[PDB]
Amino acid sequence: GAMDYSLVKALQTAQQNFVISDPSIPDNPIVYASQGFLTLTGYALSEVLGRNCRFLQGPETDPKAVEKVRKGLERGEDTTVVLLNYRKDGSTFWNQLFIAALRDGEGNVVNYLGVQCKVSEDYAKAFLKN
Ligand SMILES: Cc1cc2cc3c(=O)[nH]c(=O)nc-3n(C[C@H](O)[C@H](O)[C@H](O)COP(=O)(O)O)c2cc1C
Ligand SMILES: [Cl-]
Repeated sequence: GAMDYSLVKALQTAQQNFVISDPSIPDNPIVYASQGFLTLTGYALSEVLGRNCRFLQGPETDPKAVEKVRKGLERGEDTTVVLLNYRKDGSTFWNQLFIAALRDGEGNVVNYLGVQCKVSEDYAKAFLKN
C-alpha cells in the first residue's frame, strides 16, 4: 500500500509536484506530499499532512472548477482542471491539476493522487476557452 506504487516512484524520479490522499480518513486528507509540491506552494510538510488540499483555493478561485473536481471524485472519474491556487504567502498561480484514483484488485479506491503543474496565465485562458 505504501509508496510501492510504480507511478508514485516514477513521479518522484521525475521530480513532479504531487500529493497522495487517503479517503478512508474523514475529509480525504493529504498523507504524502512531494518536495516539489511543498516548494511550489510555500508550505512545509508539517503544514499539509492531515489537511484536505482545498486550502490552496481562495476567493478568486472559480467555484465551477472546484465543482468539476468534486463530481469527478464522486463519479470516480480521472479529472484535469486548470484553477487558481494560493501559496502560503497569498500569492497566486494557475494550477493544471490532474487527479486519479488508485484502486486495488477489487476496484476499491485506496488512495487518490494529485499532480500539480504550474501554468502561465496565457496557457490558462486558452485552456479555459475550450
Ligand atoms: C489527491 C488530491 C489532490 C488535490 C490537489 C489539489 C490542488 O492542488 N489544488 C486544489 O485546488 N485542489 C486540489 N484537490 C481538490 C480538493 O482536495 C477537493 O477535492 C476539492 O476542493 C473538491 O472538494 P470540496 O471542496 O467540494 O469538498 C485535490 C484533491 C485530491 C483528492
Ligand atoms: Cl476531497
